Amino acid sequence: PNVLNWEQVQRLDGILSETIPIHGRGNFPTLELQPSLIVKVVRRRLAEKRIGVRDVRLNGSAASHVLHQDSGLGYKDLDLIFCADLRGEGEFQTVKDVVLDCLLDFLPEGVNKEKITPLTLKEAYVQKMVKVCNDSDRWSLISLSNNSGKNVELKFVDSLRRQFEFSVDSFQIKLDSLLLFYECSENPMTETFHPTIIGESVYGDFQEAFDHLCNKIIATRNPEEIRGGGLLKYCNLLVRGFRPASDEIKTLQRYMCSRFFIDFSDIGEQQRKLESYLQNHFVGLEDRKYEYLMTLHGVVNESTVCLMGHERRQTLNLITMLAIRVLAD
Amino acid sequence: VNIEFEAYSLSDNDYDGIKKLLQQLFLKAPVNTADVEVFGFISLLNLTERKGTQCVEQIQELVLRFCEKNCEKSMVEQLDKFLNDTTKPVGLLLSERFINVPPQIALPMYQQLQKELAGAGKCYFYLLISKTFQVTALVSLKAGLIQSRSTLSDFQGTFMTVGIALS
Repeated sequence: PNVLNWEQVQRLDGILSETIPIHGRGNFPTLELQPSLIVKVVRRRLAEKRIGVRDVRLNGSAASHVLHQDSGLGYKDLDLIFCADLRGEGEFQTVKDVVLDCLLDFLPEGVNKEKITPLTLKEAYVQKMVKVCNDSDRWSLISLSNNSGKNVELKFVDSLRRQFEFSVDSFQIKLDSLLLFYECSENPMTETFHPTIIGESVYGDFQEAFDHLCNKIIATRNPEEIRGGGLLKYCNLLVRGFRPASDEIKTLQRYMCSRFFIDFSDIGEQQRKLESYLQNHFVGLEDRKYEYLMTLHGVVNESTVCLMGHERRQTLNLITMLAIRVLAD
Repeated sequence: VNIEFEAYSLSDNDYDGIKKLLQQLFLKAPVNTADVEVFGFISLLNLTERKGTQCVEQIQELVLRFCEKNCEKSMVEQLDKFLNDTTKPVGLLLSERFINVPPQIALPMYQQLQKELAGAGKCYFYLLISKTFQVTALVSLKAGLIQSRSTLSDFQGTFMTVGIALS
């Protein structure tokens, strides 16, 4: 039911055995990391500090990619979620420490490791570091950097309120089966000898979400976590070929418009979020830039039945202008 | 309650733009009179107040938005709203009781925050860019919410903000 087939498993094994370049600033080598090695060494070194880890999973695009290549969401970034009840004792700091002392071991031979502090490793290879312990949320993040665009994010999550956006980013694929396979057998993976791997979805049933990813169907639940980007995210799927399922998008397609106007009330604000969204998602793709603004145009027009035009007319015009300025260039 | 964000992936003009953002904040407040670059502020907050928690909702939301994928050039624009929107808790808190201290006052405050942030009750709100050179060796944007020991020397009040400008 949830078990990946030989194709899906092959896709998973490929991206977790890729060697990813992790570039460093200044007088530091480039780091060559295999995602499966990161999962092993981190989990072992964490265990040596008596810090427990429930499981390790894959998230977002890479998960959607292994389940369906043709979805087009693409495998661009690797996101590894370490599920660990990090309750007390400043365990969030020892996690920060363990990751940094794993980065030390992955260094190429020929580095005088004695001059390398944890802080110098941080300033060398780390791109982002986030820690959040507010209300129901307890989670940490260490984003490793790569000059070529790829982003190897290491997430340590005790508890997180909303773990998805739409149905096609909701899949999470456990990796413990795959890692145990590599230790147990010297024989390589075949169509008959491959591990049993279970896909899960943070939004309802895996079978429901898998059929949406396969038929290209835009679906979502709990829209109370919507944002101004929710409207933009909605169009990004729609222009890639995704379609809604015709089930009460009535309040939803108004909420995204309603929440995007609230989040971006100024005309200047809207033009900056739109111009930024175009280049940060469709660089060089001026055919997809145009077709995006056209899909965003029609969505805002037909969905926003809002009687007031102060937000509608001015918003609708910013889309028309940018569609033309993109076209005429 | 703890919220801590660090980013070492800023561009030279991303830093340079935020420094201008922080500088107007310095000019708008009353000014008090009685290598590395560091600029920012340290705002004291009280979490039992509506204002205290209403700020956190915006601070927590800004950090969440900073956690997005291609969200890097937007840092300068997202900060423009964050700290200059007086129609919002954080932009309003920085227009009231913002004070500019000379560097002889600011360095002790920076250094204690750097200590309190490294090793695992007063809720402090900080936003701190920093440059290490001539050339530019590293640019860092740190910003977070912490509960710790006294960084203020009894000289700061609740919802009083202190400016940092080190050169």
